[PDB]
Amino acid sequence: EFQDWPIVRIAAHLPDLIVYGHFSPERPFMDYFDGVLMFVDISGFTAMTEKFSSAMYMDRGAEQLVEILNYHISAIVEKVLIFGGDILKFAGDALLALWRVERKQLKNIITVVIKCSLEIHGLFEIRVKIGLAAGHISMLVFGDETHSHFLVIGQAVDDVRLAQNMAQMNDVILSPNCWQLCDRSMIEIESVPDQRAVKVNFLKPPPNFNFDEFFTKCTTFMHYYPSGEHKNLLRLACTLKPDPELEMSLQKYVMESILKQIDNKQLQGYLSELRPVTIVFVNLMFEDQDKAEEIGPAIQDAYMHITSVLKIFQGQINKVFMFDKGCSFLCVFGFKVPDELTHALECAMDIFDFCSQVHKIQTVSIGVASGIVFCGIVGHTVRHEYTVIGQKVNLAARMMMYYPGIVTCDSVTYNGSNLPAYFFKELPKKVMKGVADSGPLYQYWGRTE
Ligand SMILES: Cc1c(Cc2ccccc2)c(-c2cc(Cl)nc(N)n2)nn1C
Repeated sequence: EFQDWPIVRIAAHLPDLIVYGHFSPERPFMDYFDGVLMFVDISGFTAMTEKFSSAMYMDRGAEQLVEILNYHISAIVEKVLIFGGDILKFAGDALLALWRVERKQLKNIITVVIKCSLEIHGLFEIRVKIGLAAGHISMLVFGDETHSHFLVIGQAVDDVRLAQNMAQMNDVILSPNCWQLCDRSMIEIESVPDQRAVKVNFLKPPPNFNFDEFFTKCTTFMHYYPSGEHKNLLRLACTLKPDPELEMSLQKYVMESILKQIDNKQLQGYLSELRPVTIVFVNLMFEDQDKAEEIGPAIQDAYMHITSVLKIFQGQINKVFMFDKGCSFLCVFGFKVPDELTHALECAMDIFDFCSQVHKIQTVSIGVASGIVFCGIVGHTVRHEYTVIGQKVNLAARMMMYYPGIVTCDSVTYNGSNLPAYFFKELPKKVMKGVADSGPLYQYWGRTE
């Protein structure tokens, strides 16, 4: 069976949530369901990135980095897929996986995901941290007529965010509501100081219990688990056949440079690079009260302006995330123009000005950093995404969190701009979660007072 159709190559970049959805054209589009979430933290990715930028790697740092990274990450992807999970998004530091099922089946599926989680630790006993959560989940699709983006929002997402914070290497942390819905007859835990979540230590099954027949029964509730003649496939998406209408909407989720490579109009090795870029990390904060029904329209309206300003200054959206009531856009400049830095700052300020006027948006924060970052396709053959990794990526992320409400930039961006100093204001250097002295940070003030 021939399976190398463009539509299949596009499907590799997307979860089943998008590939087999049937959304309206409306934007925003919301849907709601229940499932289990898995967040896998990889620690080392960013640290090793600066290692591979050394001259020891003789200008093959990027090629070597993506190779060793994909060696580990595709092993994590395989475990997730064979246990029936759907990988939603990759980022330099992590991936998020989803098991969407009927509410009545969450108890059984949590045991599946916990088992999955421990086999993933088994791969590296180079370490990871895993948080799990279960409950209600909302899906947000937004974009314009040629571009689409998605997010999962809700308690379960925030739950998996908190279980994220506590885990150390080799941990598997269950959110409180995941502990309350799980099969406690089977999961031995230990509590977390000043927390309602729990750490998992062992999965002790009843004597009669046989996981493989149990797992096979759970697949009954997994609409898209490969079976029958397709039991040896990792993804049913490998079996997609040409369908112009479906490919039309799927390609909107994928960056045009990726589509070029999918279309064999570009060297397949052209996208793994250690490249100078400017990262513009835009954070849109909402209040605790705000529910998904009100969030989606604000992000849509923010996104509509963001994309038009980015196209003007020649930037792209690399990744969209959301947690802790903040929706963040990882935007990249380069991958290049002579005065990239000035254009990055002016793009930030414009974004800051318009978005701060969208209502339901309580706060806009934007971090800007510039340097060498790894850019590449990360994941497994059947499930992968273009992704940027590097210390400058983490800096822009921590700046927009530690300096809310303003536009911040780093020392590299500050000196390299063609704008004069008084457009900036040097800031008090705060200590941040994994910052080996930033260097001097600045507020982009603007042209006048
Ligand atoms: C780091 C990362 C995130 C942000 C995130 C971090 C911790 C808990 C929950 C979300 C997402 C993500 C994906 C989707 Cl589809 N929706 C939302 N809301 N977030 N994916 N990845 C790889």
